Order: sequence, then C-alpha cells, then structure tokens
Amino acid sequence: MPYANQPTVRITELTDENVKFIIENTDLAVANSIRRVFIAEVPIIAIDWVQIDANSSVLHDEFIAHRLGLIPLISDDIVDKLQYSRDCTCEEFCPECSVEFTLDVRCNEDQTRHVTSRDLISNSPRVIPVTSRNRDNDPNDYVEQDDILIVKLRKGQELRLRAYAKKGFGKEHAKWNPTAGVAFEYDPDNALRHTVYPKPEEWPKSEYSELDEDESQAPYDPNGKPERFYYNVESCGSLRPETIVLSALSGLKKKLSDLQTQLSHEIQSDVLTIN
Amino acid sequence: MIIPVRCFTCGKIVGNKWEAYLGLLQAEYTEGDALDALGLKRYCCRRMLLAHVDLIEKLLNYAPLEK
Amino acid sequence: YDEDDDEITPDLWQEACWIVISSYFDEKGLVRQQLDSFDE
Amino acid sequence: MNAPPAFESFLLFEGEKKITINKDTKVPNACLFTINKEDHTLGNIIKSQLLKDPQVLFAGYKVPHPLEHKIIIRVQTTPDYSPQEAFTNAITDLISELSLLEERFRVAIKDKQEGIE
Amino acid sequence: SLKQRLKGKEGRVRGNLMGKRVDFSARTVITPDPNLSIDQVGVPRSIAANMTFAEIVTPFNIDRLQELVRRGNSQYPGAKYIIRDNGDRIDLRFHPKPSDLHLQTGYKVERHMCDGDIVIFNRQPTLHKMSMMGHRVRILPWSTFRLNLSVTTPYNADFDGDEMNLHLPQSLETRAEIQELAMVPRMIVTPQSNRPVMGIVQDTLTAVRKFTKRDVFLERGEVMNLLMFLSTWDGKVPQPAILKPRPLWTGKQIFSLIIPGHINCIRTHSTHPDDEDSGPYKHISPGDTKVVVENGELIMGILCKKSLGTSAGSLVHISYLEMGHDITRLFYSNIQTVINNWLLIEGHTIGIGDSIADSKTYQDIQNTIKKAKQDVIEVIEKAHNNELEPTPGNTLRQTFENQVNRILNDARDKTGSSAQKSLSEYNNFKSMVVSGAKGSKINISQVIAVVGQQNVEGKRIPFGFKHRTLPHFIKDDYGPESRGFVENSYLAGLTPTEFFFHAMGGREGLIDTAVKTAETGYIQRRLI
Amino acid sequence: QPMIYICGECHTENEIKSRDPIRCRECGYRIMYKKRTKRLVVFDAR
Amino acid sequence: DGLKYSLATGNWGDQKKAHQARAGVSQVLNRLTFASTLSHLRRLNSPIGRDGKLAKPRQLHNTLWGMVCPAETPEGHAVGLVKNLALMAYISVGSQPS
Amino acid sequence: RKLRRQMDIIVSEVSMIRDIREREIRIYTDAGRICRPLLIVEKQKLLLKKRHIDQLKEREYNNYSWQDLVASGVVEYIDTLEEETVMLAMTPDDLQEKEVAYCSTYTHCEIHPSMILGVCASIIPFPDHNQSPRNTYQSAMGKQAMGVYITNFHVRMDTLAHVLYYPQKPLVTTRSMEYLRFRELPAGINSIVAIASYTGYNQEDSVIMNRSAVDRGFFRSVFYRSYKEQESKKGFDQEEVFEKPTRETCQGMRHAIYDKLDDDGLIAPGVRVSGDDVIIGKTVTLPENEDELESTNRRYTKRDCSTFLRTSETGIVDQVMVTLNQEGYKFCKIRVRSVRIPQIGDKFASRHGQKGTCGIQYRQEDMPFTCEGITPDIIINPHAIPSRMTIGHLIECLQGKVSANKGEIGDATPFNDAVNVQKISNLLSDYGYHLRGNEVLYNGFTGRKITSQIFIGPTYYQRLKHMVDDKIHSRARGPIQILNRQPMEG
Amino acid sequence: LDALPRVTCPNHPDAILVEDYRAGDMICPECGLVVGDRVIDVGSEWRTFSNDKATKDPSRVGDSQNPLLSDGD
Amino acid sequence: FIGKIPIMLRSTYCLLNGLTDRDLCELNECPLDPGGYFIINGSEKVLIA
Ligand SMILES: [Mg+2]
Ligand SMILES: [Zn+2]
Ligand SMILES: [Zn+2]
Ligand SMILES: [Zn+2]
Ligand SMILES: [Zn+2]
Repeated sequence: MPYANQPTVRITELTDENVKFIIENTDLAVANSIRRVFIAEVPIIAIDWVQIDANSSVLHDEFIAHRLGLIPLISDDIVDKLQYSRDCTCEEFCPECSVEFTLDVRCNEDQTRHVTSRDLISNSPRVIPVTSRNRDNDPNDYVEQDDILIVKLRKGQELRLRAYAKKGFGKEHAKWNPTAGVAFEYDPDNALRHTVYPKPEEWPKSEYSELDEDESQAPYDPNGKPERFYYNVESCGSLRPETIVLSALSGLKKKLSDLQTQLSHEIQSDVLTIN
Repeated sequence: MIIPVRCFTCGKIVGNKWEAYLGLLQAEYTEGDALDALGLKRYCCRRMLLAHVDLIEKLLNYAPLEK
Repeated sequence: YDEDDDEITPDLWQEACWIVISSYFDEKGLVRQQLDSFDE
Repeated sequence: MNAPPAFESFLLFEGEKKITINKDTKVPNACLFTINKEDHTLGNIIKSQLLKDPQVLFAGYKVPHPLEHKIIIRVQTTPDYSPQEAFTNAITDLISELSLLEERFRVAIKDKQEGIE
Repeated sequence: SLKQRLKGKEGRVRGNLMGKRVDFSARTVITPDPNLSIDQVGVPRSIAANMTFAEIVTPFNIDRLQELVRRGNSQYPGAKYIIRDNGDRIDLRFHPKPSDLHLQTGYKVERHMCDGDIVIFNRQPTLHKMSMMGHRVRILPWSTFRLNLSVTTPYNADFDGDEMNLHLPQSLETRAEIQELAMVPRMIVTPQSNRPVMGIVQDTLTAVRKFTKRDVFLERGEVMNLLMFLSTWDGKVPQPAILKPRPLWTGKQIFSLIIPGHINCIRTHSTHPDDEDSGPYKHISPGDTKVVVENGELIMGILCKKSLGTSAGSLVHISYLEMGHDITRLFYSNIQTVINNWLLIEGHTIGIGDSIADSKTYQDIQNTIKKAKQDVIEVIEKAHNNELEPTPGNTLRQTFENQVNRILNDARDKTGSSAQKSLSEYNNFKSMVVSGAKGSKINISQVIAVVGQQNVEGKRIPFGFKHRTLPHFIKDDYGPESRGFVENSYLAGLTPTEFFFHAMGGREGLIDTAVKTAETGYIQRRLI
Repeated sequence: QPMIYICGECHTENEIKSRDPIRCRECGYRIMYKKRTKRLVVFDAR
Repeated sequence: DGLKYSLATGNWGDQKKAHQARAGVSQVLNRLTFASTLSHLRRLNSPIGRDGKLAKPRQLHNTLWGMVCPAETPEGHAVGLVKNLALMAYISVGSQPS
Repeated sequence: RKLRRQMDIIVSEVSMIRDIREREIRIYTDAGRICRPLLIVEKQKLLLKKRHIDQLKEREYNNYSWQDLVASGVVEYIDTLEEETVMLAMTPDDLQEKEVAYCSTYTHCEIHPSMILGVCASIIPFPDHNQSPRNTYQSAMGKQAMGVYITNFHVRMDTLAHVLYYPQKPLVTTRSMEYLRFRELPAGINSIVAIASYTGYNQEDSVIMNRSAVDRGFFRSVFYRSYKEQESKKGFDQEEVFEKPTRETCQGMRHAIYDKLDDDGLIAPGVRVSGDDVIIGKTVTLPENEDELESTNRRYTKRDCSTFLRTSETGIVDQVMVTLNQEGYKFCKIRVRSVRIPQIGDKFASRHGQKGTCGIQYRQEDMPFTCEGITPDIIINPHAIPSRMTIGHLIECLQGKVSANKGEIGDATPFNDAVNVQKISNLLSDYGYHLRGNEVLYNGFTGRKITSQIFIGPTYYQRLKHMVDDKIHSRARGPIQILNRQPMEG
Repeated sequence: LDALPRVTCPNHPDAILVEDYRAGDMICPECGLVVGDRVIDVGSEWRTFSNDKATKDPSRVGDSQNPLLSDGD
Repeated sequence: FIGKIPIMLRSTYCLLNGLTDRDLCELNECPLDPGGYFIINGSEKVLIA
C-alpha cells in the first residue's frame, strides 16, 4: 500500500543490560504500541505455582510465595518451545508446559543464614535457571551476587517447598515483565508544541535536545509531524535487550495476523459487505 | 521487613543490591555515591533502597530458636 | 567543665538543641505521665 | 474476592466471538467494527493506519469502559471503496511495515557488535 | 418499662413502626465512573447475584427463563428460586436435575438482577427528596457502587469513602412507579428553588472552559477521536473553522455538536473578565468573554459555572425546559465524555509553581504589610494619648477595635487583590478558580499573599491569660501579631504564634460542623 | 492417629492422642500449637 | 475482685455507689499501628453532659499552649472534649507540702 | 526560686507563683498540674552554655544526663498557672535581636517551638503550610493507618490485627519522629505520586493507581483475625466438649460442612477456610435424659453450639492454640491470616489528611510515563489542593524529590530558617529537574505528550483499616427477629 | 398440624431437614421444599445490637440471674 | 495475704523493668513497647486521663 513509510532503525548503544536506539520515518502510534508491547506482550517464564511443605521462617507463607514469583528467570532458551498451560493436553502441569523448581534449606549453624536464588534449583535441565551466578562469575562482581534474599532463618528454622514456572505475559501479572523499565521520547526540542512551556528558559535541555546547542530554546515548525523516536529499553536480567525487542515485534506480528485470520474467517462465509 | 524484590514503581530488581549497599555504607560514608556505585541511577529506585527499613532483624532476635 | 569566667563564647547554634531535647526523651519516658502516677 | 481472574483481561470465551461487523444506518458506505477482548494497543495503531489512507473519510476507535475489555472502530470511506477492504489493507500493510522494521533491526543489530549473543 | 419501650427513638412508634429495617438492600463504598450515564449505577457481581427479583412466567418469555433456571445458581446470570402457582417455593441449588423441573405459565422465577433492573439508591442522612433516586444497574468488576460523577451534587457524595444504600423494588407496579417518578432524569430541575439540581463539576468543569477558549485548534485526527465518543452524532463531520494551510476545528465548534441543536441561551457569561457593568459597551469589541448560543451552536465565549453549572438559567436548565429530560440525559453523558477525552490529551495539574509569584510582588506586599503595621502603631499612639475621639455609635474601646479591624482587613484585601493581578494566564490555580471548579479568590490570597486576622466568636483572639493571648507577648499588646494576625502565607510557612492562632480559628469551624448536623436534623423533622 | 501438639517453648511433640491433660511433659509451659498439617496447600505466586 | 471489676468493665465505684459519674475512664488499649498505641497512652479526657452541650469548654483556650496538642481531636461527637498532651508535657505526681 | 533550682525543693512537684497586683503568693505541691520544661534565661542571656552541650554529647560513655542538666538549674518545669507570669521568648535569636526589639525582659525560653505538638501532629511534615483543620484530620487518620504495630506480632493474638508487608520510613521526616521510634516502625509507603486529572477516574477525593505496583507487592498487606472459644462445665448437668460434630449424634445440623475439622474438634494450621467452613466443633450435652422414654434415635443427647465463619470470604488458618484459661477450662485461640491487595474501594491518605478512595487501577502500560519511564503509583486529582489548601502536600513532595536524588533523608521540621520554597527549588534544579517539580509527561494510550507538565514526585502515603470488602453488604430474606418479626441489624 | 417438630414434608416422608441460615429458610435435601417458620436461634435477636451505645447496656431486657444454682428466679 | 492488685506494665513493680533489650527480646516481649497499661482477663486495658 502506497502510504506505508520506510521505517528505518539505528542502534546507538548496546550492553548486557541496555539497548539504546532511534526509530525514524514511522508513526507515533507504532512507537507507542511497540513500547506497550515491550511491557505487556513479550512472553517470559516466571515462577507461578508454589506449594509449601514446611515453613518455620519468621515470615508468613504467602509472603514467601510472593517473593518467589518476582525473581526473574534466564529465559535465553526460546520460550516458544514451552507452550501455555491452558493449551496443553496435559492434566494440570507437565515438563512440556512447565519448568519445575525446588527449595530445601535449614539453619544448622549458630549464625544467621540467608536464603538466595543459588539454593533454589531447577529440576529441569540447566538451561532455564534463576538469574544469579550462571553464565558468568562475571568480572563486575556483585559482592555476593545473591540475586535476592528470599528470607532469613536461624537455628531450628527450616523451609521446604516446590515451585512451577510457566510462560505468561506482562498484561497479566507484573512478574511477567521482560523490562526493568523503558525510556521513550520524541521531538526533544518541542518543535511541534505538543507541550507548551510557560517561561521556556527554566527547563533543562534533554540528552537529545543538543542539536541546537543554542540557548534560544525550541525553534518552531507548523508543518511538522512526529519523526525520529528515541528509545532506551533496559532489561531486568531475564532476557537480553535486543532479544526482547525482536520477540515483541514478532509476537505483535502474530497478534495482527490473528486478527486478519479472524477477519478473513468472518468473510469466509457470507460476504458481509466486503466490497 | 525484608527488601521487596524489584522496585514497586519501575520493575528493576532491587534485592540483588541490598547487602552490598549496607556493606558499602559500613565501609565508606558517601550514601549518595554508594547508591550510584550500586547502579540505581534513578530516584524511584533510590527511594526504594534508600528508605527501606530492615525489621526482619528484630524478628530474628526473638527467643524463637523454636518457631 | 564550665567556669563562667574564661568563657567568651556562650553562643551556640540552637540546631544543637535537639541534643538537649533528645536527652529529655532519652531520660524521660515518652509516657511517664502514666508510669510515675502508678509508682507514686 | 469479587475481582475477576487476571487472565480474563484478554482470554476469549468459548461462547464469545473475536470480531463482529455491523453496518451503520445514519450515513451510507459506513461500517462499525467491534473487537472483543482487546486494548488500546491494537486499537490505537490500526486507527492510525486507516487515517493514513486517503480513501478513508473517517476512522476512529474507543473503548466504552475500561473494566470490560472491548473496542469499537468506526470507519467511513468514499461510496466506491468498501470500509472492509480498507480495514484489510491497513492491517496487511502494517504487518509488512513492521516486518521491514523487524528485518532492518536485526541487520542493524548484526553490524559491529560481537556482544549480540 | 412498657411506656419507655414505646417512647421515642428505638420506640415502638418512631423507631420501629414508622421506620423499620427492610429486606432487599445493599450497601457499599462509592467510586467515580465517567463512563456511566447519569441515571445508571454500577453494581458488584456479588451484590447483583445475591439479590433477587421475581419475574412471573409468560408464554413468550418462558424459553429464556427456562434457560435461566438451567444456568442454576453457580454461575452469575441465573435464578435463585422457582415458585409454583400452588404456593410452593423451590430452591435451585439442592435439586439434582433442574432440567426435570419443567416450568409452566403461572410460576414465578426469582432470578439474579441483570443489566437494566431499576433500583432506589440512597444516601443518608436524606436531606431532601433528590437525595433518594431511581437508577438503572450496570453489572461490573470489583466491589463498590459506581455512579456517574455529576450525580455527586444532589447526593453530597465525596468518594472519599462515603457509603450509599441501595434498595431493590420487587413488583412491576413499584418498578413502573419508580421508573416514571423517582428516576434521575426526572429529578434534574429541583422544585425547591426552580434551578438545575446537578451541574457539570470538578475536572469536566475545569476542562470545559479551557476547551472552549478560542485559542484551541484540533487536527482532523483528534477531531475524529472526540466525535467517536459522542453518542447522538449525526454522522456528518462539521466544516472546519480553518480550511487551509491545514484543516482545523475550533474548540467551540466541536462543543456545538454536544448540545441539542435547538437550545437558545443568550447572556449567562458573568466570569470576572470583560468588565463590571459597562466596559464592553464602550464601543463593543464583541466580547472574548461573553457566551452566546444560537440555533444550538456555541457562537462565542468560553464556558464556566455561570453558563454550564447549577445556575438557574444555564445550558443544562434551558435544555431541560426545551428538549426534555431524556435529551438532557444524553447531553449530560456526552458533554463529560467528549470533554474528559479531550482533557486526556491536554492534562491539568497544580504544583507549587501555581502558588509562587515574583520578587517584585513580594517586595510590594511586604511594603503593604509594613504600611498597615505602622498605621496600627499610629492608631495605638493616638489611642494612648486619649485623643482618638470615639465614633458617635460606639465606646472608645469599640471604636479602636473597629478601626484596627478595618485597617487589617483593608491591608489583606489590598495584597490579595495585588496577587490575583500579578498572576499570569498559565497558573493552573487560576484555571481552577475561574472555571468555578473549586476554591476562591480568598483561597489564592491565603496560599500566596497573606493569611490575615484569625478570629473567634466574631472578634480577635481573646486574652486567655491575664491581659495576654500567649505567654510570649508583652502585657496589653494590641498590635496585630499579638492579637492573632497571621503575617505570612501558607506558601511561606507560619510562625509559631500564627500556627497556634490559626489553630484556634480552624477549631471554631469544627465545633460548628458538629453541632449543626443535630439541630437541622431536628428542625427539619418538626416541619415535616 | 496422633495430634502432635507442639509445646509452648521446647517444641518437643506431645502425641496428645487422647482426652488426657494438654500439659506438655518435661516442660512446664501449658500453652500449645497444633502444627502445620501434612496436607498440601497450593499458592499461586501472584 | 473489686479493683479487677472496675478496670475490666470501665464502671466506677463498687457498683453500690453509682457508676455513671466516671463512665469510660477505662479502655482496651488500641494498637492498630505503633503511633496508635502511643497516642492512646497519651489520651486526655474531659467530662461533659453527654449529648449536645455547646459552650466554651469545647474550643481551643489559649492556656493549652505547650500542654495539650493544639490540633488533635476526634472529627465528630466529642470534637474538642478529647485532648492529647503535647510531647514535652508532664503531670506532677504530687508531694508532701510539709 | 533559688532553692527549687538548687534541688532543696522538689522541682517537678512544686510550682511557685507571685501575683503582684493582688500582693499574694500561692504555691502548689498537689498532683495533676500539667507542666513543661523550659530554659532559664538570666541577665538577658541563656543560662545554658556550650560546655553543657559537649557534656551531653559525652554521655555515649558518660553518666551525665537530663537530671544533671536540671540540677545545673538551667531548666525548670513550669505549669500553666506559673506560665501566666513568665516572659517567655520564642527563640535565642529574638533574645539577641532585643537590642532593637520592644522587649528586653525575658525569663524563660522555648527549647523549640514544634514541641507544642502532640504525638500524631508530629508525624506530619511541614504542618504549617497546612490549612489548620487538615492537621486535625490527619491526626485521626494517622491512628487508622495500619503498619507493623509492635515487632513481636507473630506471637500475639490480638482480636484483630493489620500488618503491612513493606513499610518504609518517611523519606521526608520531622525531627520529632526520631523519638517516636517511627523510623523503626513505619506506617505507610514512599509512593510515586502525580497531581493530574488523567482519564478522570479520580475526581472528587479519589485516586488512579498503578496496577503493576499493587502486583509487585506495593501496599500489599496481611490481615489476622483471632477466634477464641471456651469449653465450660457452666452448670450441674451441662457439658461443653470439643469434638467432630456428626448428624448422627449432635443437635445443630447447620448445613455448614464439618468435614474440615480434626478429630479433636478444631481445624489445624494451614487449611483453607471460607464463608461457610467450621473452625471449631463444640457441643453442649444438655438434658441428658429429661425427655424420658426412647427419645434417643439421633440428635438427642447433646446440642451443637460450635463456632463457624459467617464473617467473610476469608483466608488461611495461621495458628491454633490449645491451652487453658483463668478458670482452668480447656480454651482455644485460632488465628486466621488473609492477604489484602489494594483494590478499588480501599482508602488511603497522605500525611496531610488527603484521604481518599481508589477509583480504578491501571497496568504499567497505561500510566503516563516520564523520560525515564517512571510511571506514577498514584494520581491524585489536582482539585483536592485549592479549596483544601494543603500546600504542605506539595512541599513535602518537592522536598521528597530532592531527598530521592540526593539520597539524603530530608527534613520537614515545622519551624526553621530553611526558606523552604526558594532553597529547595534551587537544589532541585541543580539535580537537573525543572526547579519547581513539573516533569514533561506523556500519554499512555496514544504516546502523545501531555500538553501541560505534571507536578510529579514522591510522597508518603497511608493505607487505612477501612478496606472495601469489610464494608460491603446485602440482604435477601434472611433471619427474622421473632420478638419483632423484622430483619436483623446488619 | 400438631405433628411437625420438622416432619412437615408433604410430597415424601422426611429423614433430615436442613437449615439454610443465610437464606432464613428451612430446606429439604431431596426435593425442593421450603417450610420457613424461621427460627434463627431467635436467641440471636436480643444480641443483635452492639455498635450503638452499650457497656452499661440500656437496651437489656433480662438479667441471667444464674438459674442453675437457684430454685427460684 | 489480703488481695491481688493489678500491675501497670513496665512500672517499678512489673518484673520487666529490670531487664535489657536482649532479655525482653528473649522473653518474647517487644523492647519497643511503651507499657503503662493494665492487663485484665487477657486484655490490655488503658486508663484515660
Ligand atoms: Mg462527602
Ligand atoms: Zn502440559
Ligand atoms: Zn524503580
Ligand atoms: Zn515443653
Ligand atoms: Zn422433601
């Protein structure tokens, strides 16, 4: 169709945690929705079912189940092999739609013990562990790299439980977030006056507004439109940044394609004023 | 009681950074800088870790080497 | 130690005063009114 | 708890139907599309793609109330070009434009970084 | 005793026969919901499933009702009970095969409420007849009664956690009677004082004046979005006020669609603006501030409480007399929806910024305060010399007390007038005051300029101690601060005396509020 | 089947499986606790 | 039992010599939040007719400065008849005049 | 006066006043006078000197204390009758200024002015930028903000208790709070708040909330209710017993299931209960035989009086305790834990008494975001500010913003020379924000910027005991009062 | 109708009759059957009040007097 | 022996007063509790001034 632009991309910065980039010649609605997809629609694996055998910590039961849910899971393995629990032929759970986790600890020593993700192990083969100390000793040491203190225990206290991680997404529960956050900005010089500054001199110029190193502050243009969106997605650690964005784009592509197939199905029978 | 995994506001995991913060303040007095070295660049995360209170320790303190 | 003779700078930054105020609560209860009466 | 199960926010029911199309009566060659179990995420972008097309006279969407996931899209085109075809083209073109973005992104990612893995 | 049981409150007549507790009732917290009509109310599924309404089976609705019996009780849109013409009532949970319980014409079926049954909704204490009105239920998730925001006004509800009571009528005769008489659309203009008992309020009220300003222009894309919310749209998009360089619709223009193309209000315009009594007539630059409606189109001027609000001569009132309650009904819902959504792109806020002013203003105000304080010393110096000369209708003490009060009031008013003027157009605070949404000129005076002379029982702070108000002052000090003037403003903090003196005057407001509810409750009762 | 009855502050079981007095032998305390069931309970992490 | 009774119920006297003159002098300690407990232990009460006596013993008299909290009363019914000490406040336990 | 300050006359218990216009001197040594500590100023200077302050700091290993300080006679206790006669000075500053001021006769001096405030008025920040009735309203709501209320709450069985998961100490504090142990045991959360109109679900004293935040645990709390039940001989031919009630023997037959109970007669920790389940099975063997002649069959020997759950939809049994009470009888307490997640209808308040209901909640997707992407946890409607004039709400907020960036806890002391408006705004700009708090906000539904900048920043908020599920209620037929034949109370 | 302490089920002889406390009705397990002369422990009705002023209990209509230690009351 | 007098918590005759933070923590009674309230029949009962 004659009206589709030529959506270009440029990558500025990439690290273990950040991806900083500019998308150009595209619509604002594409920009906002692709951002909405990065939070809500990107699938991931997270703990979702917890059963507690014995819990003697100084913290109550659901409190533990909650903390376990929120720990991020290294889903470097294509979560597409793991189908949604709703769809799978199995009763309740199975290896093909679940990962299984197990935790058993007790404080036998007189000193206080910490419970962390290293003690929590995947019964499932080592390809889908917790985020702490797996692919790397990592030269940037996080002193203990404990991921999270799940709880604390003393002499005589013990904690034995099971957990079942599953695929789900962000618009269901916050635990299924592939993002720690996402920055998003467009037209940093306010050329379009989509925001209207009283006393424009008291505003601090943004990291991209430097193109006009000029202290003149916002040159106007009345025939402008949105163009050149600036993103900076940062991972929570559960998935490498570029892989989140690529999965988001494709998943959204599956989502529209589904709307087309439903729409075609509607006109498969009666024409319903198709022309 | 006990740090919330991930900051309420944004999502950034913030239990991974707790004990390191307490350790660093015990070693080095520059709490603004201590938060920066830890990597919590942004103030929602900074209130999270900054204004948290470790109440768990009074609870561990009780006689309860029994329950 | 105080002497009221060699002293030349009796002023002091009343932001110091919380040290006086703390010594009040640190000594007194926060709720002595109750306790002293029952002890009496 | 009175609150719904959280999945109810997007999951279609066994009795409900994913899209329904009903014609307007107020003005000629106009149509109204209802999508069930959806959000601003689909609605907002498709509304914009239809506005981009110069043969669309009117196009818009709203969600009537936030607690009941449903969206409606009203579209009106010239009396020689059906609103159904425009809706089909706007989607297919959008999938294509996203795919171009997707292809161009991976290539951009490739170029110069040995830390893409 | 037997007499005592009969006596008064909680007595056999008044507390029991004349007012008994009833069955079929629901009560919960309220939250606002723009998305409802006016005469709708949202009801939690738990409350809707637990309560019941008795439909009687006819030949032409039997099949639907038989389906309802079949859904049982375990799922929401079901039935509780079935009653046989014989007189038998049957539960629909215990019986193992409801399908075996075939219905027939003459049975009554007590089904769960569904979207469209009519209820009496009520907030006690019920002050006037418009405090208890009929509504259509709307079943939705989470557990409060949700009701359109404009209905707050007759009810006095402030979703700060206020409760409501709901009552469900049972027969068709009480449903018809409520539907015809008690319904909210019928309640719009009040017989108490022949004015509209409910007007546009809070954000919608602020967002509309801001929207009707002739500086606002919308692109074709954003005009479509607003048109999309409107219910009674004709399907024809109106000719843009600007054809080129680029197509644009003015704020007033799109608003002309939301009013019923017939209402014909002139005047109602009285914002502060324009002028007081004759300035616009000084040759007539049309108006920029005076509203005009012709042929159901807003011609010029922005909207406020004076045009749009509960004032007896409004758009809502004239529309009600002219178009009739059902059209006024769709007009209320539509005005909020188009105006809330436009606000959604625009936004509205209030930071500390709206309360701070410029350096020159503070020097001018402080210089105003220094003049007033010097004048009070001047009155005191004149007073001690015994040369004040009493006013012809007071004693010497009363003249002094009148005179200082005149000056200190005069001082606050000058600095107050000075800050309202020193403020600009963008101050969101001015946008809330001017629309008539919340607050007042005196509120602006108090946050930024100066709080003024606190009061109790109609005079300055009393001498609680012997010839002093606080131990901090000198004896017999009749100046401003000592007798309870607050020199600073809530933006700049208060001094300890001012804080305590402010606290005395805030209390007089708490005692009045506590007592008033009792005596009015009693005086009202004697009259009816 | 026994009912355990974890003691006040020594937490040696009590096997209280009869109408006998709820006093824990050896330890003077006489307040109890019934212990968590061996019955499993499921928690969604949500 | 005579003391135990008085503290438990809230009544006054041994019941034979009335009880209405010192009703509600005893209460179950509220503990909703640490500030709540701490506030109830610092509560001060002020006797009245019981149902609508409007006069000066209800507002903020000037002598409260530094004794009783200026702004902290119930929001209804007893809207000034229930006072709280400030922070520095004290109450003399009494002593022999001898 | 010289003796009382010398300790020869009991200072705290003796007041001494001279009323010179009536030429009489009254002295009181009775109990029940309210008195406060004040500094003694002499020769128009403080009698307390810096040497004493260094002596007070020395107490970390010194035995020198407040009582020593009173014995130095630099402070006295002054009751309200005596407070009528003193010439009290507000601050040492004014006492210095006196060379130009009107008064040079001071006798006592205020140790600090915020001390005129009681406990609850002391938790609240910048109270003087509050319109005065707001301070009364908070002090009430402050008792209703739930928190962790003592630390040993795991072994207490308070009839009803409310504990928050993640309290936080107030990002902006009043100095006074260091002595309420409030830092040790907080009351609310440091939330990210925006004053915007948004989609107007928050008009009229309500709030729009971030659903992902309630999900990440934000303001999540636990609720415990404790049930107690007693067996009691209570008569010559009545017995109460804990047992598993059966329709074969007991008389009560309440359709509530008894299957969940243990053989003993009350359920064990960890079981799920609902609005029908029986927690404890007690029975009352009553007539025994006074129905003479084969009146046995079933449901005869004993009646049912066991305790169940009408109460609510409830949660999980936390603890069950069997012991014996003051009478000697076998006695039980069973605690039931529930986890309340903030939902439309619950009530919250900031420390200015900005109390309010939750109008709707939106997932992180919809909330309007900033440059970073900080989506608000709460949106309070701007209209709550102007008529109500809690400007302190905005000042707390702006100050809390500086604290979050600096990483240093701020200071909301109600009386200081910290020229709060200009000075804070200058600091906040230096950190790189708009100096007065606004931030350029974007719209969550369409990605477009919000045309007005939104005052956004952190503020301490409170969750209240008034949860919405507790107050909901309804009736259809139901119980009848046969002494009156009308429905029950509620 | 002097024989019904609870056997008043017209269609079929009864074995057990259940009390649906919340509905205020007497129901029969294996048909439909209400026959609601609703006793709701009628004993519960005086103990209905609580939130209104009490402690001293002005609304009390009877002292327990402990009868099971006394022939007369 | 003439009677039993109720003790107000942590006053000079309530045995908790002579103990330190660790000892009260060991007794399972919170160190940060203010005391000053009677305990009657399982309830903490506080007098109003
Ligand atoms: Mg209200
Ligand atoms: Zn499976
Ligand atoms: Zn964060
Ligand atoms: Zn033992
Ligand atoms: Zn039957």
